[PDB]
Amino acid sequence: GQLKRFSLRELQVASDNFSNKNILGRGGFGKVYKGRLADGTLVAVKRLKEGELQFQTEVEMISMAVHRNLLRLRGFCMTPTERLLVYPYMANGSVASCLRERPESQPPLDWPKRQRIALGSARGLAYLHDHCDPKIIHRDVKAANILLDEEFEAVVGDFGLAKLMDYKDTHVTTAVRGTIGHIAPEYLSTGKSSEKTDVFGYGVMLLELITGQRAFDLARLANDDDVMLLDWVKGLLKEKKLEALVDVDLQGNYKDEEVEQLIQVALLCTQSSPMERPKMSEVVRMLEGDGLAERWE
Ligand SMILES: Nc1ncnc2c1ncn2[C@@H]1O[C@H](COP(=O)(O)OP(=O)(O)NP(=O)(O)O)[C@@H](O)[C@H]1O
Repeated sequence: GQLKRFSLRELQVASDNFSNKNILGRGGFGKVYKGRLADGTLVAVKRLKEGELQFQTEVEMISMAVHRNLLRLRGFCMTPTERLLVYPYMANGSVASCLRERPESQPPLDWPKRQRIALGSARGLAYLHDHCDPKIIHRDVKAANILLDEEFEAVVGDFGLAKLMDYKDTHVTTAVRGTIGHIAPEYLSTGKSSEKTDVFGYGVMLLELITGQRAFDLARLANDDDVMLLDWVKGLLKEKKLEALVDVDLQGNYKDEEVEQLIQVALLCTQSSPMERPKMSEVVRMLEGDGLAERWE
């Protein structure tokens, strides 16, 4: 059949009565917990703690959107109290973590793994926008929200802010949330989200993969550096040298032209004009080889 009906308790224990040394982090609608299941499976679970109904959309999503580069929901928990969402635990955690951390001294993401990540994730997003009945606007595209499987393939996760369109091509009016780093200018400006605001987010996601930096960082301010990742990088055209901009942890890897390629893509996706941004399928194409050299003026 599919779609697992769970009973709070039989997942309090799976989370070892939940809290404490089981917190992968404070989520968007509560907290994320790593538990097991009776048979064996590592799951991560979302717990809610106090309008919304944001829950029921994340639940019947499964029934409208499935794809190997999209986190598949394992199951949920209702209860006339608070509610829960259970996704597979992801072997290698977020792209954020793998860049932001790591533990003891675990290794960094090499450049070709970063290229795969950009590709799969765009593939997952392209599918959301183009091959789903109501189109699905994700609304939280960022490195923290791209998860990695055991083979380090990207899966797009956390569908907390996802919206179902229809409403033709444009527009989904709804209040601005997420963090400052990944919000499109028109979005904050006009309170409207759309596929092109995902594109912007995805293009900032790439800047993170390439630089290793957060999108909005006071530590850069602590210097004479831009608080805004995009701004910082555009310290490219001027001050020559990727080198300084490219993630220090890479040294060994990448060929100049490799990175320049991804950057152009990131740049194309974060243009202030939504109309000139690529569609994600165009993005995939370019990651796939088709039509980047001329995409710009
Ligand atoms: N299925 C999963 N497997 C492994 N780790 C997960 C899973 N789901 C979420 N996480 C982790 O939960 C931690 C918190 O992420 P999350 O709280 O969902 O993002 P967020 O709070 O909404 N945005 P941000 O503040 O930028 O982290 C992350 O560091 C993820 O690594």
